Amino acid sequence: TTFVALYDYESRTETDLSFKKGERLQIVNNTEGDWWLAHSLSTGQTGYIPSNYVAPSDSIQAEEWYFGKITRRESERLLLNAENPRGTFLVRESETTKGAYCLSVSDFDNAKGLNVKHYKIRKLDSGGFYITSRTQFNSLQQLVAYYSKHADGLCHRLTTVCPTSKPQTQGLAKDAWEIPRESLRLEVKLGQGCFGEVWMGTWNGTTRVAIKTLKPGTMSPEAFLQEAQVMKKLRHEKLVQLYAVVSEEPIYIVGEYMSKGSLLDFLKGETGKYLRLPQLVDMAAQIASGMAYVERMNYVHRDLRAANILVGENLVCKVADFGLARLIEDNEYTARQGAKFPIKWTAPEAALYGRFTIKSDVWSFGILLTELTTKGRVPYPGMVNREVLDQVERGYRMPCPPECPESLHDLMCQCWRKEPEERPTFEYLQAFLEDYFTSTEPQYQPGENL
Ligand SMILES: O=P(O)(O)OP(=O)(O)OC[C@H]1O[C@@H](n2cnc3c(NCc4ccccc4)ncnc32)[C@H](O)[C@@H]1O
Repeated sequence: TTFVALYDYESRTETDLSFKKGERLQIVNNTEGDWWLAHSLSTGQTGYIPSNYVAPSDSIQAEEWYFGKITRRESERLLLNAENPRGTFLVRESETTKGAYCLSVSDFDNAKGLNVKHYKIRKLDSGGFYITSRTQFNSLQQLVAYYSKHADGLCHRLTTVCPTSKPQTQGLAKDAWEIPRESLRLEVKLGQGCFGEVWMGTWNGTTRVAIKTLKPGTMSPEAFLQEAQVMKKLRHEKLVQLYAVVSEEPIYIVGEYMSKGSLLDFLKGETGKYLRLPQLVDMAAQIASGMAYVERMNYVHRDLRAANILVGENLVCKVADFGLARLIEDNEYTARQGAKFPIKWTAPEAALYGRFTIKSDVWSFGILLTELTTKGRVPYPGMVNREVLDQVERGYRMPCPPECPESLHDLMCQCWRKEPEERPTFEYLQAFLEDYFTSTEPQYQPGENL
């Protein structure tokens, strides 16, 4: 019945409970969602703890080299990290077959370079596990530990577990949502948006958080609080998580600190100098993927653009500032006008009829796509805002960009089809981008290579 600490965890409040990886915890009250009241067996202290920080004793989730339900694409992301010596591996669930697992390993080919081989693990009726018929085990752990000593036909011996970062605790603490202003100390100014400022800071003198400040009058607090309610329900691997908020003006928005900055910025300068088509595409698919969930959630971003796409380690992309624009009270902006409204990204029907839907966002993504293929080049190069709606209204569209493959320009076009619902879905854009270069995310090794 005991739980085991997958990671360490510092005490943030007067009411939570610190611990070390490996530390056993009695889950003495599971009657919550993201924070469990627990009691430490070693120390014996009692307090709240972040659920995604533990797993059951003897469970598979207890295993540090088990990644759960991650996509092959994602793990490959992780594994391919340069610092990872050959043989860095992980064990996740196969998506192709329900129940089966997959052992992914980094390898190096003198003639192919670094890469990751995948080996499906089949579990027999018996209950056995095995990659190859001539060697099965009773637990993934016996399998793993085995290949940890002997390669045995695998592309290489499983040297090192795949290193990952402490994950995000949903929220700063239990019930924590509308936190006192004084609990945030703004440290570093990170950017100056049109309606506010964004700072790297600390909540309760322990946590690394990102805070957004909004100039007063910007938006109705009550409305904000209401919208925040909705936002707060959107959890996605490719969406910048929301943590807590300061409702009274100057309203504050406290979320995940993304080191690598805005994808726009990053796209230009040296950061995006050795950026190749294959990497750009990936960023796009990550974005699609995020937008895909907004779509399934039946939500609307209303301000999608490179500038609202943040970067993370391993070239990870997360969508930000979703919603907020719909709360902007600035007159001109409400009328989709003025020097502060991102018109060049706005779908016509949205500029003209304020009809903001997912389909308008698909338009936006289209533009964003060109940003990707042109190192953050402001779109509609030869047009000042004022004449853009006009032009696009009449059917004008940015031609295929320099060095952008036509297929991507055609994607773009599909995103700009005058008819909102002729424009493709994110679920689609996600699939399309996810397999450009003859790689449908399939192909696992056979068995004994030797
Ligand atoms: O809308 P624009 O003007 O592009 O500018 P902002 O609304 O400030 O957002 C993007 C700019 O601010 C910085 N920035 C924004 N967010 C972050 C961030 N974490 C996400 C987050 C922060 C605050 C509240 C919830 C989530 N980590 C690091 N830098 C960030 C960027 O460098 C960019 O210049």
